[PDB]
Amino acid sequence: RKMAFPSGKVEGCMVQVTCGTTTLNGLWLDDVVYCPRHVICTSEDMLNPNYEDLLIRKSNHNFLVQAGNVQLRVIGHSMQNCVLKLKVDTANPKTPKYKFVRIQPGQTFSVLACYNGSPSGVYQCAMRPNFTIKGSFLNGSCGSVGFNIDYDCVSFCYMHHMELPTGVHAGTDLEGNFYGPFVDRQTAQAAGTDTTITVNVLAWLYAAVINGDRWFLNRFTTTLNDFNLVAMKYNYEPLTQDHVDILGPLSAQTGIAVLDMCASLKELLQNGMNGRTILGSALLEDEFTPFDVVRQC
Amino acid sequence: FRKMAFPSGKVEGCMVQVTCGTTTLNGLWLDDVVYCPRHVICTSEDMLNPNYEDLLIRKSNHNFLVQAGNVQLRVIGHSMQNCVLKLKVDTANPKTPKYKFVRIQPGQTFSVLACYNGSPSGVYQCAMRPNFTIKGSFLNGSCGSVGFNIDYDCVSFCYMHHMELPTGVHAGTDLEGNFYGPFVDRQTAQAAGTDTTITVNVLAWLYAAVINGDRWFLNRFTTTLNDFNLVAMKYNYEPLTQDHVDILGPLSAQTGIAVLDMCASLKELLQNGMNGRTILGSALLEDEFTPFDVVRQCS
Ligand SMILES: *[C@@H](O)[C@H](C[C@@H]1CCNC1=O)NC(=O)[C@H](CC(C)C)NC(=O)OCc1cccc(F)c1
Repeated sequence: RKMAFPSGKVEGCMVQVTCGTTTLNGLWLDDVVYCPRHVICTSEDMLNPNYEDLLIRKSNHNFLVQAGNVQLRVIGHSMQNCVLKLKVDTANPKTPKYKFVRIQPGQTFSVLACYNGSPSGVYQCAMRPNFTIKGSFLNGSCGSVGFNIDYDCVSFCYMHHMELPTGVHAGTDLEGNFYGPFVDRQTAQAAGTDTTITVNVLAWLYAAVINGDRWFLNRFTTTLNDFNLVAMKYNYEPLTQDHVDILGPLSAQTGIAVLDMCASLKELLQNGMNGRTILGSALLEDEFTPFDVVRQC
Repeated sequence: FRKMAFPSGKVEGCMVQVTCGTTTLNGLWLDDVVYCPRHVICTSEDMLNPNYEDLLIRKSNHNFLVQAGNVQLRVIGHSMQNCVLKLKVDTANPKTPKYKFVRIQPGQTFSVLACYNGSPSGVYQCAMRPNFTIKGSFLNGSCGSVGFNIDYDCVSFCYMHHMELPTGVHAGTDLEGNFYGPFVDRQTAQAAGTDTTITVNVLAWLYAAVINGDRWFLNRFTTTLNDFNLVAMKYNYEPLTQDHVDILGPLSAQTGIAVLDMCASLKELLQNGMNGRTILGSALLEDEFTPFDVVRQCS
């Protein structure tokens, strides 16, 4: 049921980028290759890298870019925040229509995990409210990107840079700005306390109804403020009226008003699932947006 | 751990649409052959119980509309192999990957590229249940979508989608047209046997927890494969095969925990329960990660 966008259009952009003894992935659009800047670091550098300093000392030819069997000639380089932009001589014919976007926490995106420029897997993630993502990224995955696809247009929203000690991951948009308070230095970093994406739990509960599962529903009802009071108590995000509007289609399709579902969710939070499960999970799932659930139903 | 699909681009480049009359479903275009479910040739008056051989004799090459996008692919031949249609076309797919057709076993996982009218919608990871059904996400027009695994540069095609059952699960064939399980391609009521838990995958998951340092559940004892299997069946778990034991090898080697020792640890979990304890942050035993999947995400 957890569904990623088809990754073919992105696969045709993935290349390998090497500098010294560091190898990671880059994204090749038109005649520019994007990758994490920490590729220019050495072991010593990575603790407190002075990137502008390290970069000026670098030559176009210190960057080996490989697209499969082929090598691409770097003819220029520049830095945009934490992303290194490498101009090359040849354009990627497989470049798709695209745009660069910075997603809000709570929004989901597909990740194409790559190693040495070769696609390995694809999966769905959500930008957590503390701006980490719960990914499956190992050594060599840096430069893997996250994206959405609308019609024929790929929106790139994420580029992977690091793993925190807790096992979650962090990265930047394609402008090179981190999501969250993180920095691209080799230090143990901790995120803010994470919260649960309420509107997504709600979309998912509706999804469970649509699929014939409704043991958690109740006749009770709640106000929006009183629901948010309980939500905040259990480290759930508050629900905005835009969030309620967005749940509309799902309300309609099932005949369960948003606040009815909020009431059901409130009982779940205060009681628990008591052995029962929902769509197979024993925990409330918060990485399905309303749009995700709709598109798949 | 999360459900992780193979990148779909190599399969995207093979998806086309096949139409008979107003009936449109998806096909798989490899070299100069298009593969699709034979029930594309059915009307509605015909789906209750079709006579496929008699429905086909009446068909000609020029009744088949195959399209890659809006571009027509002319059909120059047609045959029926079990429940799949093979349409020979006048153009060899330039995007044809290295590929093979494999028939998988219950328990094995694969990625599905859910397509509508030949356009990819989404990709996700499915497990073939022991009752030969998959817990998919398919709507109308999704038939002919395929399931695959990728090994090196080679796509192994293992599943083509044909139908949904009363209980909401899905059934289909291999790429040679042979159904998985007892089902037939007819618009009739069909129930799958009782589902059981995929033991080999539960074991892979325990290995996965040990690899990550979560090992409270290992005990000092072992068991025979037969004794484990007889106790497993009493808890609605699948018995283990010799192949299951063999595909657990690498994880056994990685951890130094013999397969039958891990079976004894599971046996004790089944008999005594968790006792309020969690494994990989969960009180449920997960059964949709194969030993190959555990490696993909750990190593
Ligand atoms: C890509 O280059 C790589 C992928 C990471 C590492 C393994 N899983 C992943 O997601 N990134 C890094 O290695 C990154 C480089 C720096 C210069 C940003 N550092 C990192 O992932 O480790 C962070 C860390 C954890 C604990 C303690 C510590 F000091 C640092």
